[PDB]
Amino acid sequence: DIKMTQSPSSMYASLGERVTFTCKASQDIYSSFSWFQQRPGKSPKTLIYRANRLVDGVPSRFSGSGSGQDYSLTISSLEYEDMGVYFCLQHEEFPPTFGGGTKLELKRTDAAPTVSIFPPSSEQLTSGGASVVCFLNNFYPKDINVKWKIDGSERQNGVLNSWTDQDSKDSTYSMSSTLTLTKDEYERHNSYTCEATHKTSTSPIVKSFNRN
Amino acid sequence: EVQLVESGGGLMRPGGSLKLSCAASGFAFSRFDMSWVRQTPEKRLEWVAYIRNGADDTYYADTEKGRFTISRDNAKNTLYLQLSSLKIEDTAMYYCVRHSGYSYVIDYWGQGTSVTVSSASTTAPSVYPLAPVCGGTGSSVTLGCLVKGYFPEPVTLTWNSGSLSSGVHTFPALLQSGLYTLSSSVTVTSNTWPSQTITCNVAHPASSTKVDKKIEPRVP
Ligand code: NI
Ligand code: NI
Repeated sequence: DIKMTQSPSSMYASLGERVTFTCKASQDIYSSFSWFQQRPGKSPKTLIYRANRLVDGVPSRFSGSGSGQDYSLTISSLEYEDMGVYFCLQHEEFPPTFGGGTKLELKRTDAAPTVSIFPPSSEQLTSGGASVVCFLNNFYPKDINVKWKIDGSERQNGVLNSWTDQDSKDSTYSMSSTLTLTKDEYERHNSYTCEATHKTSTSPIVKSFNRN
Repeated sequence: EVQLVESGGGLMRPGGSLKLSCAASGFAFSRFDMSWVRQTPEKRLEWVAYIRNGADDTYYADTEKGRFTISRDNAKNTLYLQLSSLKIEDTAMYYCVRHSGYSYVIDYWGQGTSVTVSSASTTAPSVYPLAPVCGGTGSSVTLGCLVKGYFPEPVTLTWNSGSLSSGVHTFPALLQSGLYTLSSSVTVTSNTWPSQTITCNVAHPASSTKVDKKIEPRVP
């Protein structure tokens, strides 16, 4: 099949800014080319067809150009609803092939996380397990490190870290870190600590509790 | 008002079979060519199958004998995709798409139907409330819900039956030793909890599990 190479793979952009995605085909596709938008949590929507024609209802700030092997999508004045993943498609030859997608996200000012720690619930301890949970809320940018300490010693085995996508209201990220132990192991120690390191400060944010 | 609505997806063991349907409405179904397209868990989009007005003029991306069969019933305004000899890598969201004219250009997409090919058994989640640490001080309070040990995806989770949506963050499910774990946090002002009840609502349709878990302060 014809290969479609889309760039960049992701980018951050400010509101009102001009943004351009490119796509390169492995052979001439004679403008049998379309762009699609996939907003978070939804199915794709066709934006453009024939390289440069706008689908009805799509605002005029979108525009496509190109020919031969090289095609471009330009968003002239970025708006909040333009975030999501953009895909190119050639349909000159069967099977049609999609590009790998460009993820468009919102650039904003740096923000430190708000950190909360949760001991295992009494219901979980009845079952024989014990999860300690750390929530890191409302930070930017996305990169962040979490360190768990049990009675002062670092523990990395059994940690599960999950980030949200970019917040639709304030463009921050959040992440959940879950340390899963056996009940027997949880009861062998007393103090549990979640330490978050983020570029907004050289000192980590620390939350702890003691089993008492 | 063009509408394409897929169904038929679910969990299936490798080697099994699954028939997907696409109910169309709002246009003269019998005059448009149709395709199926799938999106993998890595979010890659890929063509599957294509059919014209005729029942024999079908085209497949992979034509390995008897693995994909696209068909259509013009009297029922329905499109079908028969999946056979399923492989793990057939796991994806399958989309019904309508061709605009005689070419391969697409206009409308369906909502998708999720297919999971796995050897694992369906498993109900355990739902655990996350209350703050014994103590209690600040302008707001953060509560949590931990949903652990289920299969397959998805679970849905709301707070107070949807009426509490501000300050909510739900963290995507992650596979941990064959089973999924998900969590959610909600932040509200300190004067509203625990004076007002806050409840985690968790639904896992594949196991029919529905749990409404009240968050209550820790004791002592
Ligand atoms: Ni190829
Ligand atoms: Ni938020």
